[PDB]
Amino acid sequence: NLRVLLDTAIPPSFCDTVSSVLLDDFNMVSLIRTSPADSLATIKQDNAEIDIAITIDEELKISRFNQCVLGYTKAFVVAHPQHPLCNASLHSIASLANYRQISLGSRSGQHSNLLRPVSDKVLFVENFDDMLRLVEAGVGWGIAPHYFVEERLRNGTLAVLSELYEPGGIDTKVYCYYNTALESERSFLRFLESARQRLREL
Amino acid sequence: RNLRVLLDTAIPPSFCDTVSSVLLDDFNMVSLIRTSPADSLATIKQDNAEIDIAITIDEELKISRFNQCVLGYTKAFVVAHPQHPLCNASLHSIASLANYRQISLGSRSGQHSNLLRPVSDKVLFVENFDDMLRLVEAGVGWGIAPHYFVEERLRNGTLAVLSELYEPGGIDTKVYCYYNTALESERSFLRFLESARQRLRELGRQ
Ligand SMILES: Nc1cc(NCc2ccc(F)cc2)cc(C(F)(F)F)n1
Ligand SMILES: Nc1cc(NCc2ccc(F)cc2)cc(C(F)(F)F)n1
Repeated sequence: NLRVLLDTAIPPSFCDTVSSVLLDDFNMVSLIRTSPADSLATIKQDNAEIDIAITIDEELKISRFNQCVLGYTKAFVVAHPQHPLCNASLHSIASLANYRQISLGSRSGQHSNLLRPVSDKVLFVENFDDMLRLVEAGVGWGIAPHYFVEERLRNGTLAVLSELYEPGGIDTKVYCYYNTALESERSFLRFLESARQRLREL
Repeated sequence: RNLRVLLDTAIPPSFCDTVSSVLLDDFNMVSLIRTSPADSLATIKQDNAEIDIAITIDEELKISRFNQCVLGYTKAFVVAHPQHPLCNASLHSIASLANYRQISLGSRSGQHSNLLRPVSDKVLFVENFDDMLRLVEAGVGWGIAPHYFVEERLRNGTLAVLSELYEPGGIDTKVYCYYNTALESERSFLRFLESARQRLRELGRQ
């Protein structure tokens, strides 16, 4: 009955708030997980037929889809603890362009201004697991969700560079692209109010 | 030592004052310049400007002599005359605004950041927010204004809000602090961030 997309930047607990509420208001609900780079691309395929998409990727004026914001989530710039930029007593973002970045997506296929790699030296990866596997190996630095790096930080396995730029992580809007048709449905509005309220708690 | 600072007209006054008190504490001399967010970044790009810090909502990465950080947040509303067509629609979307005229900031000539770029094809520009609301209240169109600038006109029913579906309670907008690269290695600048940020957080709670 309903098909929903959540990118891998949405913390898992939110994928839970979406499930419980939609299943309450609809008969059948389908869930798909994709990288934030592949989120908007997936819903644009005519054969996809995806009704809702919850992602951080920004892109205004999408056919058949309207946009709104559900809340926020945090993301950190991370690098191997012994990475050079960690040891730099003073941290800056202007300098990161000079080091290799482990980013998402592919070279072919445009990246939104949000996920576009900053560095000239870039190494792409399919998911967040592969990014950290290389970053922990000191290959480079990357931008990951809070929940995806919460443990590796607690255990000193990984460092943070974003504390000067935005302490406590870098707030990222969480957009909800909803098929324009759903706008006239009492069930959908009930989903937003609840989904947003639950998302605030974090 | 001497500091010259720019704050755009989207920064609420309590936000501006909170920044002022901290700069005067950590620096000897401080000067303030106020501009619309559309002209904020443009002003510091002029070499003759000689502006050391610029606090604005405008986005632009890779600025010469300037680095960027986040200082805090502020709220913004889409507003229109209460009897505006879109008001009668109990539920609004952003795809529909493109067909109505927008009262925006900036100039017609001169590139617009992706943030402040007007959304509608029919647009009418204004230099400051006062002129924007003057036209919006006259029903000429809709606009994007800071929370503090329209809080009064909303309480008095003089003006309506269209953004409650998009982002209830206002549209959170990051407030960046563009700082001359030189300040990065100055103990005064770091104390200013640490203090200004802490005070702005406590303030945001209130
Ligand atoms: N590329 C990217 C950007 C994100 N936020 C915007 C941002 C841009 C620059 C910066 F330094 C920090 C954050 C979040 C993620 C994700 F991994 F969390 F999904 N990735
Ligand atoms: N143009 C503009 C954009 C702002 N935020 C980005 C944004 C864009 C669309 C939207 F619906 C909500 C927010 C804030 C302001 C200001 F007046 F508050 F400064 N102006």
